[PDB]
Amino acid sequence: KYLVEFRAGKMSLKGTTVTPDKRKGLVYIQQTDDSLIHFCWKDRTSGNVEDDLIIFPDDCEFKRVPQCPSGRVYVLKFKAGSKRLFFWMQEPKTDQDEEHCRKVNEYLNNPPM
Amino acid sequence: KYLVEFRAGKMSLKGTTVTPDKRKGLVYIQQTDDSLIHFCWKDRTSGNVEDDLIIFPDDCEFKRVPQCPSGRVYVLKFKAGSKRLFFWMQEPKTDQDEEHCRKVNEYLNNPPM
Amino acid sequence: MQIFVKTLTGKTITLEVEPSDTIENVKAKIQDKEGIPPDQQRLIFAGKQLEDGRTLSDYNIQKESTLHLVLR
Amino acid sequence: MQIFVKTLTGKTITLEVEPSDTIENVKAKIQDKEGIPPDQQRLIFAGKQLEDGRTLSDYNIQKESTLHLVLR
Ligand SMILES: *[C@H](c1cccc(NC(=O)c2ccc(OC)cc2)c1)[C@H]1C(=O)Nc2ccc(F)cc21
Ligand SMILES: *[C@H](c1cccc(NC(=O)c2ccc(OC)cc2)c1)[C@H]1C(=O)Nc2ccc(F)cc21
Repeated sequence: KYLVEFRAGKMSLKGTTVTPDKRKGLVYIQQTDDSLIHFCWKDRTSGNVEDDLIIFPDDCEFKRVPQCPSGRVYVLKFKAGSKRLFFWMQEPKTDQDEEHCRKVNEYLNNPPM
Repeated sequence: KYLVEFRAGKMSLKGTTVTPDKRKGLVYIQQTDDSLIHFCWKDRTSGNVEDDLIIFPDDCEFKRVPQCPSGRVYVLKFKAGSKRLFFWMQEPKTDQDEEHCRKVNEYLNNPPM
Repeated sequence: MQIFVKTLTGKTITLEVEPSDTIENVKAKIQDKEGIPPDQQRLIFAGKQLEDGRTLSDYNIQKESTLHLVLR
Repeated sequence: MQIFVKTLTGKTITLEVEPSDTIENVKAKIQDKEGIPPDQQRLIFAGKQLEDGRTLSDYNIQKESTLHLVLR
């Protein structure tokens, strides 16, 4: 099962333009039998996994993008390089957005057990 | 004894203007008996230790500042915050500048033994 | 907000805190979670040992920051 | 240039390499230093498993970067 999961779409800064991906998606974190942590995005319609990143402590920060007026844009930021993956929340309710963000960071940076 | 040491002065960006500290200084790394790693700067004339920072792996990067015309300006950069300590090399020769920079990073990010 | 507390030899701790929490408060939270008495705790952030009377925000400790815990 | 290689066990390796070094070259350096055969090594950087034929520079691995080594 998934350690963390929530509905979210993908999106690109094409430089100066925002390009939102309109597909229904799911961000999730999965721990495989080798104990590695995987940050993933899948298309909910097809079920196809498009993103699958093996993440260790101190690699990543997951945080809200404050510039976006929406208030539901989040970025997976690699602290070392300039690799950035942007997501927009698709959960019908907003009350768990901040909690989902904390949980991502928890399982990426300090997974229990 | 010092695990790594080299002559260098301190310096401030006051904003737009560039204020080098004229004093003769020594950057060094010291491992205390509790095994903690200390990045230090001392005045070579007085012997007084002005900077003493307890550094762990993944805290810091030590790197050359390319933008400085000199070629001998280095920054101790804290990856998390915006804490920055700038230094200008005072070693009479330049052939070990890059080696000194590597050694700093080695002992800050992966101290042997 | 969430912060992480790394130890020298041992595991990392996930803590829920507030920006206005004093360092003394944070050590108390560490005692609550891990059973380590405050007077044995040295907390370090960005090269410096943190003072009991000061707050997380005083040191610009933010969401998802990592502190280092050293045992006396 | 210098890079660091972290493992599961947690002991980190300091390696001296070149930007043009292939991933296969780096695994060979790890074998030289640690005695771990290349075919048992998985190198990971910025979320992705690194391919043998590609270079450190291909992955924008720079001075003082950290790679993760996983044993298979
Ligand atoms: C933030 C940003 C500024 C303007 C507009 C948007 N767009 C979205 O919030 C958005 C619009 C429509 C939909 O669904 C159709 C989803 C989301 C965003 C910028 C920013 O400052 N950084 C950034 C990074 C990456 C991005 F994709 C967008 C932004
Ligand atoms: C780099 C920079 C640009 C112009 C001038 C200097 N000054 C020196 O390098 C210098 C002058 C004299 C002495 O001896 C007394 C030592 C050194 C530096 C800028 C920069 O781009 N970033 C930066 C950051 C921090 C700095 F202190 C200066 C610079």
